[PDB]
Amino acid sequence: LKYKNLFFDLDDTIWAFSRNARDTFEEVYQKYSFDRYFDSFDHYYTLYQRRNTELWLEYGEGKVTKEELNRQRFFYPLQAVGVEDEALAERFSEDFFAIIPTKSGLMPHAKEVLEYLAPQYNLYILSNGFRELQSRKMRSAGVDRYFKKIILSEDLGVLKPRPEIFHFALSATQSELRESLMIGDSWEADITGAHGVGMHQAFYNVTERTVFPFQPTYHIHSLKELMNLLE
Ligand SMILES: [Cl-]
Ligand SMILES: [Cl-]
Ligand SMILES: [Mg+2]
Repeated sequence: LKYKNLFFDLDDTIWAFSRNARDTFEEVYQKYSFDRYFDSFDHYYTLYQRRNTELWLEYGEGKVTKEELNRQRFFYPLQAVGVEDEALAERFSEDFFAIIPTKSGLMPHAKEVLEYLAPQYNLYILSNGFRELQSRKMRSAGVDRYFKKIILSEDLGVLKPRPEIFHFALSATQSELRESLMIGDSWEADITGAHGVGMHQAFYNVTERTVFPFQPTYHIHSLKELMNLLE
């Protein structure tokens, strides 16, 4: 086999982050009777997402700390509707973090695909997500067992797509570059990052992307395609 090491992103590649996070935010929204402050959950969540997206970029650029990232992203939607209650935002975030890692939703066919690949490849996670969440998410969903090691941006202090985290992931796992494949849903973090260091990439397209500044090594629309690609 050409590849010996498969590096998977976690969120929206293996774990159903968008689905699981929407469910969790809605549960916490309802718990705190947020219809008092917003027209609907979607009024809340669209505001939350707009700022959260901006914030994760600032974080990757070293413009906010993880702590400031978290403080701002749960407070932003409340202050956007005139609620200046920072303590309420903090209680909300505590409940979000208590619940999110308990969710078990995976991307389609993930368990089957991982069970198929595990005997034949070293399987790794390469993720920017929080150490106190990532392995818990994986256990809850029953997929932690497939992965030999989890490599986090927090291990190094550098987020995808910066090159350092990819070179670190290779060394940390005794992996040769030419024997490694990055599999992920983020064009900007996973595919651009891996391409940047000369590592092959399989772009898992769940955003209906049609425009490519460069072509990924492989372009798949289902994790099932991995079983065919890497048979
Ligand atoms: Cl990530
Ligand atoms: Cl597990
Ligand atoms: Mg992802």
